[PDB]
Amino acid sequence: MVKAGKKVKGASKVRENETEEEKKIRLEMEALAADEAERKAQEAARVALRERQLREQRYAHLNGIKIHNQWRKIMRMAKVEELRREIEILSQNHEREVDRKDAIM
Amino acid sequence: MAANTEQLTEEQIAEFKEAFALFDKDGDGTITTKELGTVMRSLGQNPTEAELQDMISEVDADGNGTIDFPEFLMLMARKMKETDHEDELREAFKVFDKDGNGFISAAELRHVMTNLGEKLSEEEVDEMIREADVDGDGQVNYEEFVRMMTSGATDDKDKKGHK
Amino acid sequence: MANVTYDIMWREAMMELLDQLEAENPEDPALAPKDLSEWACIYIKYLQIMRKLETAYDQMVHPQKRQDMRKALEACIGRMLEIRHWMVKLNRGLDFINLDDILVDLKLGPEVLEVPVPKYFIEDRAKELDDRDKFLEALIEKYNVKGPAASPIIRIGAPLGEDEAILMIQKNERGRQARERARLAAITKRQRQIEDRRVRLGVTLSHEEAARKIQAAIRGFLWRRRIKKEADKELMFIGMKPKPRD
Amino acid sequence: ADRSIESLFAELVSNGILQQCPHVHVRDYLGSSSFMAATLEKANIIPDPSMAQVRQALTEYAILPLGSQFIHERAPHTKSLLLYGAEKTGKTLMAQSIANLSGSNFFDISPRNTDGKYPGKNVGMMVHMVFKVARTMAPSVVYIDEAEKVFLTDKKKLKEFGSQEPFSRIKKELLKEAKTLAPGERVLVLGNSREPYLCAKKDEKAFMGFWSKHVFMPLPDYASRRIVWPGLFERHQGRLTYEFDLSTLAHISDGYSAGQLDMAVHSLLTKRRIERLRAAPVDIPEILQWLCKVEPVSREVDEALRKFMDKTPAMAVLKGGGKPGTAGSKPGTADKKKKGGKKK
Amino acid sequence: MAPKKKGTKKESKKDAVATGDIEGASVEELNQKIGTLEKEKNKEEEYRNYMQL
Amino acid sequence: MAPKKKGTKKESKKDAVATGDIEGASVEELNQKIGTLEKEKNKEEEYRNYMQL
Amino acid sequence: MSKLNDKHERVRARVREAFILFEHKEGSRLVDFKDVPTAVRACGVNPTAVQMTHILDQLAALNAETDATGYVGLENFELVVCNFLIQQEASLFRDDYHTLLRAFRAFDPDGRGFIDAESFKSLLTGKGEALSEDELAKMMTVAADGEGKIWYEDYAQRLANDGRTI
Repeated sequence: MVKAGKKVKGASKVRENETEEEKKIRLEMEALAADEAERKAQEAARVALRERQLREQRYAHLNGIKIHNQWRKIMRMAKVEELRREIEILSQNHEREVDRKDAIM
Repeated sequence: MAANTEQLTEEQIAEFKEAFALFDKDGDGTITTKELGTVMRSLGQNPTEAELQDMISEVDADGNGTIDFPEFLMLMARKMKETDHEDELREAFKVFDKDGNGFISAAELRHVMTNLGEKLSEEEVDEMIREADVDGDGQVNYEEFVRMMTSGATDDKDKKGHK
Repeated sequence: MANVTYDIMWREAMMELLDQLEAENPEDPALAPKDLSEWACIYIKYLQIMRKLETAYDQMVHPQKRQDMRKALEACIGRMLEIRHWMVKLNRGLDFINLDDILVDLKLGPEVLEVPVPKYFIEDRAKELDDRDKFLEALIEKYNVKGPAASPIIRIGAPLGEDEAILMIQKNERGRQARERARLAAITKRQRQIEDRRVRLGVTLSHEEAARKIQAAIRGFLWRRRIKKEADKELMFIGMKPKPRD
Repeated sequence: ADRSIESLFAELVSNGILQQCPHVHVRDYLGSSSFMAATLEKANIIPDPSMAQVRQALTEYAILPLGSQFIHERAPHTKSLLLYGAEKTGKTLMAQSIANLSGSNFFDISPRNTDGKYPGKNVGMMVHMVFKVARTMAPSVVYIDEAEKVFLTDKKKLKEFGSQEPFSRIKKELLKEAKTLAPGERVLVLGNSREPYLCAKKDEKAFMGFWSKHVFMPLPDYASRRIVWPGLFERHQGRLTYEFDLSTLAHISDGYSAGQLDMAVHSLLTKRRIERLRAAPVDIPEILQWLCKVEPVSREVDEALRKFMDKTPAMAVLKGGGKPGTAGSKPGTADKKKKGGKKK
Repeated sequence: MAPKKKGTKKESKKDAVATGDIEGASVEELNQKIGTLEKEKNKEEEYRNYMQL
Repeated sequence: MAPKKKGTKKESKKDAVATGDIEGASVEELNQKIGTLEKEKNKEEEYRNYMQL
Repeated sequence: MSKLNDKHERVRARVREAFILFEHKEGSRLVDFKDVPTAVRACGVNPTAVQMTHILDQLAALNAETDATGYVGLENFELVVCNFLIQQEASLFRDDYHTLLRAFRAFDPDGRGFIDAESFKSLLTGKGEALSEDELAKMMTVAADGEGKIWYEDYAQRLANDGRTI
């Protein structure tokens, strides 16, 4: 497995004596290798993204279920409180209505 | 008890807790035996009335009408071992599929639900026909009916992963 | 709102500008704003002043009232620009200044930091900008010039050859059909196994038992739908789901 | 003086320098405010400024002064706003939005735009074109793309651009005509930079000294990504349902830029896909299929951007590596003292 | 009813186990230490994702 | 938004160490994996605290 | 080493399940030679026709040492298919939706987004190795709509994500 990322110092001299037919063959071989690496990188990125999805989703579903339960209870008892506010508001509303209807009488 | 509950995964425990707390509106940690069957069905199970009454007698021995979360969990551990499979449901449908053509008439299936077995109410059958005969052609494809009743019940994440 | 109420809020803007001036130069020099905390509170005050003056100058139907408002709005905006530049100078040159702590302390949101765009920068020049855009488009069509590039797209690559595409579609479809055959065979094998188990146990699925199982499944499905709908209603009631807007 | 201003306008439109401004808004650049930027300065960490702060600063610097003639005469006169950042971070979107909101003429003197146009000595001519037209019909903005290449004087990198005329051809005339502007003229110069650190040594000074305000516009954070994703889908006319796993999508898309995700979403959302969005909302694996063919921004580019930020004068003074660069510091005094001490 | 912070004052002490040098120690203990670090990182990721949701 | 520590240039190639074949890896390799796991755990903890505040 | 070992183990389990699915009789550990082509493709890979012929020839050669003609043994099938999967030849690995969409665009130069089912039938049956009419009807039952148009995008996505576990 030769590391293509490290440019070998001296490879430019070899290209000076390369014939046109050999240059085309080398260019075709390099293009095929580059496309193979790109597709492998594309496959690796898709696999890594999917795995990073699943590991994140593995925590996500259970944690979200717990969160849904806990704040469901919390803002259930919160919604309990606002009923008393409705009761009081309607109490003064009906008192004011009774007072004003009496004035119209 | 602990041996039965050890078969439960933490995700299953959380799902059962959510289903219990949905009808545990007062937050006391118990649900009524009448809402007990509703909580049974919220998890994908399909208990009959006779089975519900039998398990109410089994667990709700004190007769207070309420069954708490640990008893809920042991009941789950007992009954998920015998969850009805889609193959069994399709085998049930092919009994009424007289012609074996893959579809059962809407009126015939309505009569089956309103006359044979645990009688379904007329409004329940109306909803059944509306959600099965989506195109309104008067024919119910029981295979797709089995598929969509099983959908939303048995771990749709598993179906997502099995692609 | 009511037009008299809008005039009232313009008056309130005037008193707020006066109070901001007085706070900048109070009778006691020790009470003058010295640190970034006081100066940033003053800056937020001018921000809201210019916000509501801008809204008023937009919405009043009175010509002379708006004409008077124009100078006030322009002066307040320019003053706030001066304050912004000066605070950036005193913030060791950082053009971006963080006010989340001050906003929380003063009980205001980060949306206050969003300086609004005045509408009169464009509305007052509606016909003139219309003519300018007409001239732009006339020159564009005369000279046949291409506009800005569209949103980029993943360059998937050139289509493959006809024969190669046919070949790979053939293998792909054969694989898909093989998978479908395997799934159908698995389903059939499960059915055969269950029926053979029933035959060995001597339990034949009667019409009554089939109806019981089917009705249990139907009850489960309908109850799941009703439970989901009632849970949705509880979500939107106790504050977990947005109610469908009418 | 013998050429009509309308003829200059027509020629500028014809040459692709003066173009119609698209109708976009600064709020199209989505994001969430930094909820502990101040806490990060408290903990002695210089945070990447929130995009909300970026919009606020850009508005106050450019849009509010340029909008009103009366304001621009007296407000702190800011002539140059520096927008440097990674690729597909929204520099072009912000420039177009600011230009449209200000209702200003748009003169594109980017080297790529001007390549092949007015070659040779006419590079000096285009500058007078644009400056006279801008002065006559203010408000007006002159836009430069890849401003790190205008001030470059290295021949190798200039030729590596593959340009028939070097990008530095507009440098001298740009510098000369820039000093002729005055407050109240409502003429602005805006540049967008992808690798502002490219200018080195002699070019670095001429680069940094020309822009007055240095705007650092970073990548969106987690909440900002959670805002950008549905916004990008809506921009490409797609929609994600309420049960979409937006949190996991944002976490796995950490490191992606707004424009890059916009390109990915454009690729993912086809007309048939939009038509079947009601039948099938977009799923995260469907997103990842396209995203695999998408390369994120390398850490080296972001680190180089951070080094250029640190080299920008404000936090350059912060980090104790340089004295405050006052404009009154005459160059040569530091060199003379060092060079005069070894001749005795 | 978010869980009270009377777990952190103990987990901070519990997470400070053996921050010393690993030079010259055995491959086996290296493997167990790698496993413990993997468990700690997984737990941190789990809690982070939990409270992030 | 975890703080971008200056020095993470060498962690990019260390975070890609496979979790497999822990047995058979040399003492130096196991030390490197230990360091990688510690750094990843620290990053996750900082990220968690960022969401906390 | 451990990752190679459990990769081999999962490959072996997949191949064993595939063989058991097409087992002729429960516990007989035999699969018919005519059912071998489907079982080979059931392992999540789609080798070419030449590769399938090579696999069939190899299985016949291995079975020649046994007296079970027309049926393939579990051990031999496992060995062959697990060898092919373990060496991870690029021909076995499935293509992505990107390449599928690339190739499907060849027959629609106009970019209408759809391909004529009748013309695609003739192209498939006359180009490459001849496709059969039964599978042709099966595939146009899925890809061809009521208008005879093959919107190639969704079919490419299906051919990408049909059993593709990641």
